[PDB]
Amino acid sequence: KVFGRCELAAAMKRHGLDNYRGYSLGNWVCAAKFESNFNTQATNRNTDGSTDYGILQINSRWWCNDGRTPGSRNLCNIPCSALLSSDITASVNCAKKIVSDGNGMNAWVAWRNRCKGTDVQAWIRGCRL
Ligand SMILES: CC(=O)N[C@@H]1[C@@H](O)[C@H](O[C@@H]2O[C@H](CO)[C@@H](O[C@@H]3O[C@H](CO)[C@@H](O)[C@H](O)[C@H]3NC(C)=O)[C@H](O)[C@H]2NC(C)=O)[C@@H](CO)O[C@H]1O
Ligand SMILES: [Cl-]
Ligand SMILES: [Cl-]
Ligand code: NA
Repeated sequence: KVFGRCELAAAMKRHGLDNYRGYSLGNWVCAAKFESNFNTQATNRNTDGSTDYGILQINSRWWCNDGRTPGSRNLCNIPCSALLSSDITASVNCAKKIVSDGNGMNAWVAWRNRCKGTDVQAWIRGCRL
């Protein structure tokens, strides 16, 4: 599924991400836009042989199991394919664990390079929340 901007904002808010660990909803929408263009089916391969999955591009070296990343961890205890569903619950629940792991949202490279320090509130402008 390819989400609309306000549709995704409302879904993330319903799942408890607004101000989770101090990160306003606009941060999460901005990260999703530049990680996946709001597409739950997005995948991308990393140089080390791991793969990033879903709307928040969660990496298989650490967070999920895809059966082809030798010597990787599965810290969210889920198949990576679960992160590609039209239902974002699995991606959101894993993201909560990632952002609590010490480095905050700096775990998302596109957030650090394209959202951090910008007016992220503009990503939820006009939405009924
Ligand atoms: C969205 C996504 O998948 N992002 C990936 C990043 O998570 C990943 O960065 C590495 O993440 C691990 C796990 O969070 C980091 O290890 C943690 O580091 C903190 C302090 O730095 C420490 O307190 C934790 O105990 C430790 N956890 C474990 C299990 O060891 C690791 O430092 C991150 N590395 C870097 C360079 O940021 C990166 C790199 O694999 O990929 C993203 O796609
Ligand atoms: Cl915001
Ligand atoms: Cl933080
Ligand atoms: Na893994």
